[PDB]
Amino acid sequence: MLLGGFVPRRFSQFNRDPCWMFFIFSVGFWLGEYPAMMIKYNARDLVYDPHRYVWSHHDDHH
Amino acid sequence: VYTRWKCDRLPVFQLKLFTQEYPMHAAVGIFTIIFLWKHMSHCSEETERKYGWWAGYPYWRDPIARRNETKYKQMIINNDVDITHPKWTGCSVEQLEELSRVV
Amino acid sequence: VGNGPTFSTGGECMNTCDIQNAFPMNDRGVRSSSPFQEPNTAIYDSYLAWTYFQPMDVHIEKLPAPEAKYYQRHTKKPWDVSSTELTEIQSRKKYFQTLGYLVAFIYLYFLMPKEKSFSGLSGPDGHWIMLPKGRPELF
Amino acid sequence: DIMVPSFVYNKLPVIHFLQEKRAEQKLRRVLDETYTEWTEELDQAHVTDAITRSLNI
Amino acid sequence: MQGSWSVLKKNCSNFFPGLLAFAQQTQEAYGIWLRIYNRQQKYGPTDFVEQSETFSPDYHKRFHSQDKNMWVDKELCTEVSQKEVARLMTYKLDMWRMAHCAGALLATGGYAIPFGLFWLANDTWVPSSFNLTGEELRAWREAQDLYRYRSAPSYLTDTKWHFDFHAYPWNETQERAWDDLFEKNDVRRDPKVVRPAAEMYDGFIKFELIRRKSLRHLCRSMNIPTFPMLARLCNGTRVRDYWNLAWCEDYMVITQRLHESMTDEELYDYAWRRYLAPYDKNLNREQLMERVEDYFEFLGPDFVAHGKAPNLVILTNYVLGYYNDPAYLEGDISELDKNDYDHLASWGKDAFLRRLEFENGPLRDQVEAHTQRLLAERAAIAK
Amino acid sequence: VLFSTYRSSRLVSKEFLHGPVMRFRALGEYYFQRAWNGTLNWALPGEYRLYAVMIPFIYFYHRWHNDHTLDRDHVEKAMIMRWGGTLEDVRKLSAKDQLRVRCFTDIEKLYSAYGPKDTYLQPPGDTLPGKDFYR
Amino acid sequence: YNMLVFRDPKRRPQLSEEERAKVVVNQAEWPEEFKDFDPDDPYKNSPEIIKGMSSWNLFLWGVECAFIYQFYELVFPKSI
Amino acid sequence: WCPEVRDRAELEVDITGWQWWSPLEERRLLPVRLRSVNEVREIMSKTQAKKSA
Ligand SMILES: CCCCCCCCCCCCCCCCCC(=O)OC[C@H](COP(=O)([O-])OCC(O)COP(=O)([O-])OC[C@@H](COC(=O)CCCCCCCCCCCCCCCCC)OC(=O)CCCCCCCCCCCCCCCCC)OC(=O)CCCCCCCCCCCCCCCCC
Ligand SMILES: CCCCCCCCCCCCCCCCCC(=O)OC[C@H](COP(=O)([O-])OCC(O)COP(=O)([O-])OC[C@@H](COC(=O)CCCCCCCCCCCCCCCCC)OC(=O)CCCCCCCCCCCCCCCCC)OC(=O)CCCCCCCCCCCCCCCCC
Ligand SMILES: CCCCCCCCCCCCCCCCCC(=O)OC[C@H](COP(=O)([O-])OCC(O)COP(=O)([O-])OC[C@@H](COC(=O)CCCCCCCCCCCCCCCCC)OC(=O)CCCCCCCCCCCCCCCCC)OC(=O)CCCCCCCCCCCCCCCCC
Ligand SMILES: CCCCCCCCCCCCCCCCCC(=O)OC[C@H](COP(=O)([O-])OCC(O)COP(=O)([O-])OC[C@@H](COC(=O)CCCCCCCCCCCCCCCCC)OC(=O)CCCCCCCCCCCCCCCCC)OC(=O)CCCCCCCCCCCCCCCCC
Ligand SMILES: CCCCCCCCCCCCCCCCCC(=O)OC[C@H](COP(=O)([O-])OCC(O)COP(=O)([O-])OC[C@@H](COC(=O)CCCCCCCCCCCCCCCCC)OC(=O)CCCCCCCCCCCCCCCCC)OC(=O)CCCCCCCCCCCCCCCCC
Ligand SMILES: CCCCCCCCCCCCCCCCCC(=O)OC[C@H](COP(=O)([O-])OCC[N+](C)(C)C)OC(=O)CCCCCCCCCCCCCCCCC
Ligand SMILES: CCCCCCCC/C=C/CCCCCCCC(=O)OC[C@H](COP(=O)(O)OCCN)OC(=O)CCCCCCC/C=C/CCCCCCCC
Ligand SMILES: CCCCCCCCCCCCO[C@@H]1O[C@H](CO)[C@@H](O[C@H]2O[C@H](CO)[C@@H](O)[C@H](O)[C@H]2O)[C@H](O)[C@H]1O
Repeated sequence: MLLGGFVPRRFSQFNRDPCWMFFIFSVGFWLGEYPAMMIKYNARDLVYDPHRYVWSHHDDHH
Repeated sequence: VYTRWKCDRLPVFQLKLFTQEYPMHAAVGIFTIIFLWKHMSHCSEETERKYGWWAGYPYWRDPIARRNETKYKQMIINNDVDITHPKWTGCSVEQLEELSRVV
Repeated sequence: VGNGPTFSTGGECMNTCDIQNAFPMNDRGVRSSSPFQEPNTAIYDSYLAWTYFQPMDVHIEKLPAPEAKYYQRHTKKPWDVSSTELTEIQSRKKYFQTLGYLVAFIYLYFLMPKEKSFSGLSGPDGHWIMLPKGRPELF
Repeated sequence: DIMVPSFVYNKLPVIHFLQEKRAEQKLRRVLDETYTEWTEELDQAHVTDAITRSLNI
Repeated sequence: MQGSWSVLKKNCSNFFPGLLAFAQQTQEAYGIWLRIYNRQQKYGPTDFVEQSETFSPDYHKRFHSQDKNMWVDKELCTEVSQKEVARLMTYKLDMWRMAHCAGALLATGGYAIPFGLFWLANDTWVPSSFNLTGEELRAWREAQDLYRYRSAPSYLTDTKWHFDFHAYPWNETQERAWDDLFEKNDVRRDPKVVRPAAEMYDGFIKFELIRRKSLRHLCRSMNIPTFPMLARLCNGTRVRDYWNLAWCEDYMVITQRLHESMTDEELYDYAWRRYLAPYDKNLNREQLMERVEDYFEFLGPDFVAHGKAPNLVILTNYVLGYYNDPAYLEGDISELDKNDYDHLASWGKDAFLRRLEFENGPLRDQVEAHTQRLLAERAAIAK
Repeated sequence: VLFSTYRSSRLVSKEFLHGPVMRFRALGEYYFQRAWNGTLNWALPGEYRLYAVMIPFIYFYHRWHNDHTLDRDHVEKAMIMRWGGTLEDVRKLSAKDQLRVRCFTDIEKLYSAYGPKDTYLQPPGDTLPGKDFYR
Repeated sequence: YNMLVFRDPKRRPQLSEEERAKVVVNQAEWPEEFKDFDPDDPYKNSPEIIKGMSSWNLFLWGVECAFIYQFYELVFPKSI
Repeated sequence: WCPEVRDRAELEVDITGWQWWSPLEERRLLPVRLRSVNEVREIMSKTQAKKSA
């Protein structure tokens, strides 16, 4: 119902309550997983599967 | 003082709730359950292949065939069924031997 | 003063509720959060207003203990279960239920394999049951 | 475990208030129906008069 | 009451003698009922004999009307005595329970035997004839009184809550009657004060409009079996018949002042059949007489004058109020010196709790003043 | 007579496991039994920290389940179909090759309907194997 | 104030202006946690749950966990 | 330790009386309060005059 509770004023206060500490940890995970995907999936050495035209989900569901 | 929800144990309260509080709802639910298990409790092999598998049917091993093979082996072994009987083959045993020698 | 809870409010403001008259009003004009008399009741304004009572150390003239005859009623019946006993029973039951649900959650979301895997490395592919046994005449 | 308990908890305050009012009403009745009864007793002057008459005065 | 092995042994030992006694009582009660029914059919009013139909104004469902479908035979003493009427009432209760059990047996064949074992282990639903000694009868009466205690408060609360939530009394006297009607048995209710509630509830709900759930509660409180309940016009008929017999007997006693000459045990039984005197209260003759006189006063002069009793719903509530014991309270007051949330002490207070304590504690006025002054200064600076 | 219908018929003592139960109730009551913890039909509490703690945990365990149990099936199907049509054929590859294939599958998942169609449509003249490679 | 959809509750004033003006403020009696109390930042002086553990440190911990989750298979791949 | 309230609430809920507001009973009982001494004098006076007549 969103009636009350501890509310940090800014980022630096997220460490003043264990629950918000876990929340900021989770937010860090969430936002930092995107740069990781950028680096991993736009890598120079990433190579498409040679057999990618052998089979695809598009033919299977069709 | 006595109250059903506070004094009676859970099974007793369940029976009371669905017999003297919501009996018609229980009756309708049982009716619908019977209907579902009478008309919506079957799935053909083709339907299983089309929609019954999360990623698709693995034809490269055909688990349905293995399942049916196990089923039929179990039935034959337990019930002592002679699969060479003419009714199963449509021909006499001697004709079966002749065919085996031919092929 | 301690950190214990008080009479539950449901997140409601008693100065505007439909049963506000049931909640005593103090000198400051703030209706209590409980049937009891509260001197330091306050109202907080989030998206919705809600009443709050802060426990404090206050001395109240304690009337001397009466005799057991004038307040004890020995009308207890075999079916009767007191609220304290009910709370004890429910606490124990919910503790055991919580442990069981925790085990179930762990098994389901971290150990239980999904049925009918494409590779066949995990989960069952299904099998038949209720097959006849020892009934040669059936065939 | 959840619903009936919550509604009982919601009921408690109103019932407490009403029962307090009922008790106040009954004590109010106790005091309302009390009256001081002043009794009247035969005046002794008539007794004295009858005594005089008996004397034949 | 819960089942027990001792009661099971008692009822198993007395099973066949109990059945034989029940059969004899059945013959006697059939004779009595034949007399009563012949008298009703011969001298009864046209509406009562013809079973006039009274339909509800909302859904037009037929039910017994207290005025038309109930008749007090003022001249029944000539043919039937008071003791015969009491015997018929007791046999009606026993026959109802036995009939339900026999119906279960016929329906389920030989699969009712374990349920019969559950039945004989408790005296709640066994006939009175199964008790061959005074102690057994006392235990049976205790079980019946326990069932009445279990069931009555629900009926009283249903009635009171529905009326109070959907209606209010018209005048002060009705208010007083309504409030005093549902007092606990530890206090004595004045029937003259309480009677107007009958007319008020007649304005709200007559016996012809009684709801099925309230009827179920009432039948539970009257030791009348409720399974299978079925339509409300079956147990309703049972209730009507029982209270019609009770009213006939009451008129007989009032006219002939039989209760004054009635002995102690018979008087106690007479009160008990009216649901006025529990056996566990160990009442003396004075208290029984007081309760019986209060019941007669509640019936009112019109009962003798014309055989018209007050509203049956309110009458049942009034009589069953004697089984509404005060709410139990056990434990010395010293127990109130303990604490309930000691297990939380180790957790302490978090930042929000500390803030709330600081703002709403003894320093609340200072904090409020400081905060308001700071906000006013900031607002002035902004402007 | 065999079993009681009343909850009052106790099966254990009042002090059985009192301490652990008190700890569990302390855990339950500290954040929930508060004036500002007003629920909406028992499902949506008023305490902010409850959301802040439970949303991440629910997402975490759901994602772990999905990644290690559900999407794994699609990944394995792709690996098997594109590299022999049999599990042994895939196992004939090295771990690094499997990693490459699975990451390509992740690429395809990320593209979905908003990306180049050459990942599954073979342009004319392409020298890579076709659908009838293993047939 | 607000942090996303979470709004900080505010206590309604209970004293009138006349009574309020007569109140004498003595911050010496206030706890050290709440001195120079500001409604717009009441937790500025609130102690840290763990000494030396900053919010940025936890954010970075989560980011590192995500990086591990995405990169562990690149360094220690496993066969089907 | 307030058994009457407990019993009434539990019975009301167990008989399908979920609602927690009773405006009519409150309206009947809201203005109830202990009388002042002068009111007691007046009411006793009315009772006494009634008894006399
Ligand atoms: C010893 C037990 C009693 C023996 C018999 C006693 C004497 C007879 C009794 C009365 C018989 C009624 C006959 C029919 C009347 C008319 C209705 C009708 O048309 O019926 C069709 C059909 C009967 O067929 P039929 O008409 O006799 O003729 C055969 C035809 O040739 C078939 O033609 P068809 O095309 O209709 O066939 C399709 C299919 C159609 O089959 C169905 O549709 C099956 C429907 C089942 C309905 C169940 C009703 C009760 C539901 C309770 C609430 C459950 C909520 C959901 C819970 C989910 C999670 C568990 O028919 C069947 O194969 C019938 C098989 C029935 C098996 C019943 C097994 C019940 C299991 C209950 C499990 C409960 C688990 C709770 C766990 C809780 C733990 C905390 O189905 C039923 O009648 C279903 C109801 C049967 C009730 C039996 C009596 C009560 C249950 C006793 C056993 C309890 C076991 C508990 C196990 C617990 C394990 C943990
Ligand atoms: C294992 C066994 C399985 C058993 C299965 C069978 C069913 C269950 C059996 C019985 C279960 C026990 C409980 C039953 C309910 C009890 C009700 C109750 O408490 O009544 C008290 C009540 C006593 O109170 P009362 O104050 O003396 O009188 C009531 C007041 O009048 C009340 O005053 P009021 O103000 O309320 O007045 C209104 C009252 C007035 O009514 C009455 O109360 C009078 C009595 C009922 C009269 C019913 C007959 C009406 C005329 C029918 C004309 C049909 C012509 C068709 C011609 C066709 C030509 C081709 O009610 C009505 O107006 C209702 C009328 C009926 C409407 C029926 C509508 C049906 C629609 C059908 C839809 C489509 C169906 C599917 C398609 C079919 C075609 C393809 O009892 C009765 O009045 C009679 C009760 C009769 C009970 C049922 C007996 C069952 C016998 C079963 C034999 C067959 C067994 C087969 C076994 C198979 C193998 C297992
Ligand atoms: C073999 C086949 C079996 C078929 C399957 C049966 C399945 C079981 C169902 C139940 C069967 C009945 C069980 C026995 C009951 C005992 C006899 C009796 O009626 O007691 C009086 C008593 C009457 O109650 P009431 O409320 O006072 O009656 C109001 C009337 O105004 C009362 O009128 P009143 O105020 O003017 O006063 C009259 C009173 C005045 O009398 C007295 O005061 C003297 C006492 C008389 C009654 C004594 C009863 C004694 C009961 C205990 C017996 C001993 C048990 C021993 C157990 C241990 C054994 C080791 O006398 C009466 O009580 C007479 C009542 C009317 C006669 C009812 C009997 C009709 C059926 C029999 C004839 C069948 C002929 C078949 C022809 C075939 C042609 C093809 O019966 C009851 O307590 C009612 C039964 C309670 C259970 C109900 C269960 C549901 C029933 C649904 C049936 C639906 C139709 C059937 C299909 C079902 C499919 C699902
Ligand atoms: C020789 C004798 C003389 C001759 C015979 C005479 C005639 C005798 C018969 C007539 C007797 C009538 C009077 C009976 C009174 C006693 C009734 C009674 O039971 O009282 C409760 C009685 C205790 O009574 P009490 O202590 O005296 O307290 C009485 C109070 O006044 C409390 O009173 P209350 O009012 O509060 O209690 C009432 C409560 C009564 O209920 C209960 O209390 C529940 C009793 C069961 C509780 C079970 C709890 C334990 C569960 C255990 C589960 C398994 C655990 C694991 C086992 C592992 C084994 C290896 O609630 C109800 O009344 C609900 C009624 C529900 C009616 C249901 C109607 C369904 C109709 C279907 C819909 C139809 C719609 C129309 C469709 C039409 C379509 C055309 O309960 C017990 O003693 C519990 C017994 C538990 C036995 C063990 C568990 C079950 C074992 C099953 C074995 C199965 C073997 C075969 C398996 C095959 C598999 C393939
Ligand atoms: C956490 C999980 C825990 C486990 C959970 C388990 C799973 C449960 C899931 C589902 C639960 C809800 C299901 C609800 C279904 C729908 C109910 C509904 O629509 O009710 C409407 C409606 C509601 O009832 P009501 O009369 O308004 O009041 C109900 C209150 O509970 C009345 O309360 P009250 O306070 O007003 O009165 C209290 C007292 C008042 O005292 C009395 O009234 C005196 C004593 C009366 C004794 C009984 C008299 C019966 C007279 C004849 C009845 C008609 C018979 C019809 C023909 C026979 C049909 C079979 O009555 C009693 O104490 C009754 C005692 C009954 C004990 C039996 C209860 C069932 C326990 C299980 C035994 C059977 C197990 C079979 C399966 C296993 C097989 C291996 O039902 C009726 O109208 C009753 C009709 C009864 C017909 C007979 C039963 C038909 C069903 C088939 C029976 C099969 C027998 C098999 C024998 C063994 C074969 C091997
Ligand atoms: C890809 C294809 C998609 C197709 C989708 C189609 C829609 C599917 C929707 C499913 C979900 C919604 C279901 C809603 C419920 C539907 C209910 C329904 O239609 O069920 C009917 C069905 C009809 O049953 P039936 O199909 O067995 O009918 C038998 C009729 N003969 C024998 C002629 C074939 O009901 C049941 O299945 C339950 C039957 C048992 C319970 C009732 C027993 C009592 C019957 C009383 C009358 C007869 C006996 C005499 C009286 C009593 C004597 C004791
Ligand atoms: C009814 C049985 C008749 C035949 C005699 C069988 C005796 C078997 C030997 C049993 C020895 C152990 C007994 C332990 C005490 C059991 C007490 C009991 O029944 O309590 C029930 C109690 C529940 O109590 P409440 O519902 O809360 O209410 C109770 C009060 N109304 O149930 C339990 O906790 C389960 C206890 C199970 C004990 C073992 C019962 C075994 C019964 C076997 C019967 C079959 C015949 C056995 C023959 C054996 C020959 C060597
Ligand atoms: C399986 C069925 C079981 C049924 C169980 C119940 C049976 C009950 C039988 C009761 C028999 C009563 O017997 C009957 O009583 C009535 C009323 O006095 C008599 O009725 C007689 O007097 C009345 C009243 O003046 C007249 O309205 C009526 O015309 C006349 O016949 C009948 O002449 C008599 O035959």
